[PDB]
Amino acid sequence: LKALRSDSYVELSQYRDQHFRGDNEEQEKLLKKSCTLYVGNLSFYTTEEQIYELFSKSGDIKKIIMGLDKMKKTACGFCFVEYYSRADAENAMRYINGTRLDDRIIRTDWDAGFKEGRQYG
Amino acid sequence: ANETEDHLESLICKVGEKSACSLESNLEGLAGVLEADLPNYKSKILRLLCTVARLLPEKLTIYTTLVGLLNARNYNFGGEFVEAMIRQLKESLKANNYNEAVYLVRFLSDLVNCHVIAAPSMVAMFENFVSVTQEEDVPQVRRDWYVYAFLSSLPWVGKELYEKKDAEMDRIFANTESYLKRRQKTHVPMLQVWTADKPHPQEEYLDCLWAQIQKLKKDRWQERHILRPYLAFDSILCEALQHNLPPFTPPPHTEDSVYPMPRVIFRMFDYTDDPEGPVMPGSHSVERFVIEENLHCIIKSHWKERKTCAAQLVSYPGKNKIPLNYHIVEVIFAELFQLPAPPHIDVMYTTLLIELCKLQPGSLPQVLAQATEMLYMRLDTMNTTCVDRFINWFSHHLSNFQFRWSWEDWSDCLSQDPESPKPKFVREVLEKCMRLSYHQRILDIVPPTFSALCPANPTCIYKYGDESSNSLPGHSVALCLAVAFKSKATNDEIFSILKDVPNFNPLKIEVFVQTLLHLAAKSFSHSFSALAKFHEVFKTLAESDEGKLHVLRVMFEVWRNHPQMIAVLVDKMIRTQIVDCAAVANWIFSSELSRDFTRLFVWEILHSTIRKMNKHVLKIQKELEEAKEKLEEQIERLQEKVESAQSEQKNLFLVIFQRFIMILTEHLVRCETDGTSVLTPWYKNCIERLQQIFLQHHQIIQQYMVTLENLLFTAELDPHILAVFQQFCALQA
Repeated sequence: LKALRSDSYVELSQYRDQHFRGDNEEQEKLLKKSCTLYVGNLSFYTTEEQIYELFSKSGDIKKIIMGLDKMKKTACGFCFVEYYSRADAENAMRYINGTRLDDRIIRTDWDAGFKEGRQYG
Repeated sequence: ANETEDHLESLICKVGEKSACSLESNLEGLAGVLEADLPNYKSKILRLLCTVARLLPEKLTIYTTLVGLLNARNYNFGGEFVEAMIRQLKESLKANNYNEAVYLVRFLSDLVNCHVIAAPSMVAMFENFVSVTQEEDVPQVRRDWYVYAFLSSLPWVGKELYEKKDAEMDRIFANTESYLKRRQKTHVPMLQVWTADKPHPQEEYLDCLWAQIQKLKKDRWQERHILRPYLAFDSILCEALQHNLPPFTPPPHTEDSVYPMPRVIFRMFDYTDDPEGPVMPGSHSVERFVIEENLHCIIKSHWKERKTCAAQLVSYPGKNKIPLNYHIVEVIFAELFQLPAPPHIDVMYTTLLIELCKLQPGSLPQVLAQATEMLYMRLDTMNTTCVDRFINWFSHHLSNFQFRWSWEDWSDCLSQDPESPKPKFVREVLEKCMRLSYHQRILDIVPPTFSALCPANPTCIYKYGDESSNSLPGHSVALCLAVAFKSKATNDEIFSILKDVPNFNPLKIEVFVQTLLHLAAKSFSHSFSALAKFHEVFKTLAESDEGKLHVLRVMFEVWRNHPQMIAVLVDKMIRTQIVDCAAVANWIFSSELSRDFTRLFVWEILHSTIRKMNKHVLKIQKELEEAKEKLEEQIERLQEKVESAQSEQKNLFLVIFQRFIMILTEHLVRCETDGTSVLTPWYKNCIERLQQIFLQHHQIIQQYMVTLENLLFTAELDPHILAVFQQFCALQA
């Protein structure tokens, strides 16, 4: 009910004083009601099995879509993690974002949703 | 135009928060500010100070003082504040927010040393708080609390609270002394972290607090840690004129009242652990209770933000210099191990600690490594539930720190029985680290002599593969299916091959699962979509509970060298209804899994299976709760679905237990006929696990009292078992 209500880590805007890549809530609407996080900067040899273990400590996962190369068709350096409810999603965003995976700092962000063709660099 | 409502809420908080000036000035300054703003509308500054009174305990004394200075400037304010407080407290109890309610009581109490409430006025109600222990046919939990709410305030309000009613606070003492000794302690064993009375006894909360009040009484109610902002305000505070708390009669127990479950104090530190540096309060001293109560409260507030939480913790008010690092850590593990469940989510602690290490590189590290060692060393008497959490924590912790550990310090386990805790630990630990990386990486980080306890490799077991054992039935069916899958065969094209199989069909299943898991063994992605594509085949083969069991049997026979896989499959298998909860139950309690029955993953699954069942019920409860709030033959459909959603949920626990008693009484009568020791490493796990079920899913279970009590756990049942049920009952009694 005060300033302890704050959730800097789950805050949904990363207020980039930049021009246009998120201005209308026709999208934004989906962001704050999403359960799928965009995980970027993974190790080229990071496996699906590994991500599963890590992101499950913050709640049950639905599906992990490994990032591929539109050309070479292999680990491009990212992936998408869809949880079953926002609850678990916020946690991973609260406690997993910024931690290490395969000996490196992984940065996670909120994603409107996974569409086919989004797994190609 | 509420710019004034925003600035206020800010100025209110800004005082408790650190500053570049004395806390006194900030309070004094804030005084005229708020006073100057009373005519210029009160209502806000009222509903504001009340909030800080509940949601900001760690800052207690500071805000009681603020309210003081206001009293000694506006009598009529304190009178409408205290009028608010009780009313708030009157709403808290009805909603059953007893954890919160104790914060008020602790506030009001302090107000007494702030010249706001009459010294006696508070004992008046405190008498009523103790007087509930005289009420008939009411859960001990209710009694324990009101006594808690009292005793706990006393480290604050008691110093000056004994200059009076010491005639009654000798009565209320003896009245609380009698009830304290006349209280059943059935719970303690099911709530202890360790069972070892050495080196640190795990004492009941109320049985420990009483020992902290006594040390206070005999010290003339003199403490040395709670900061009194009103020490330099006595001069302005005296002429202030106190108020009277009208008669308070504690809301009567109703079949709609929920009271905090009993708790057992976590103790793993004393002043000797840290020799050089400040002296840690004693286990029975009040200071300790104070710091711990406040630290638990610091994370209670800023848990959502690990980064800030660190600072708020490292920069604690600590009147007399204490060894914060050990207190911080001790409070974290205290929460992480809090039986039944921790106050927050396990992963949170892992990350927080990491943050702490970043904030204070020079101190926190060394401690943690010292705490790990200790936790390990005491492992033997540790309760399994906590162990898992321990195993879960460290591995994760290691994964963020290049898996760097001086293992040779635990070289003592290599010379112990594999079924023994210490070695079992390192095992389950490494096993988990692998999943956080890959089996090879682990072999390079451990010493040569530890290679033995290293993880098995994730090798798939294809019964009908390069096996020259052609003497096995349906050998060709699998080979034909093999090529079938590779050529992009469909369900009907798979049924065809399967129709030509000899014998629900034990063999027809075996040759299916085995074959599909082998070509989909590469990744988790394949195995799933595979289960999905030929889903119709699966659902056709396993249409019986015997078949649903078998699937899992073969599957295990295939992936018994890859748990994470076994886990992920069972999960997705039930979510797509290829297998149900009941089956996974009889499977977890099957003879094929006896050699692994004590390994983590096992129960992990069992719980996954349960949660998914638990979530299912709740969902259909909300879909029906939303439906009614409005063609509607949907409600009929849902209502009927809830019935079935629970029925299966009941059966589940009914099974997990019936089977649990089966494998227990089986061991109890065995060590009785042979005369062998009951305390076997396997008995430890098995029995405590049965306890873990009662502990994590207590909320739900209470719903089958009519069944558990009179049917599944009756007299005839061996006392070692029944014990845990009667223990479980101690939580809500």
